Amino acid sequence: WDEHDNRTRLAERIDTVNRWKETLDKCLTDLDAEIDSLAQAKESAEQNLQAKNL
Amino acid sequence: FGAKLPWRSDYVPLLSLPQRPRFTAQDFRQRG
Repeated sequence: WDEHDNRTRLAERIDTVNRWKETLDKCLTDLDAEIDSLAQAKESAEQNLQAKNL
Repeated sequence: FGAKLPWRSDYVPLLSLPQRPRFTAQDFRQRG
């Protein structure tokens, strides 16, 4: 009896941990997207700056 | 094929592409 109880507890623990894992996965990919976007914005502002000369 | 994939192991180091499906929170419409 007690053996099987401990087994089920280990199961639920692994479950919650992987829940955290997936959530953080999506967050990090979204951060990747945002960093790309800000890169493009930086360049665009920079070209306008350079066109401010003539 | 098109069949059940577990969208779980999903950290490609740099997928800054028209890819990385499901949730992205990218922008929908862009400059023009």
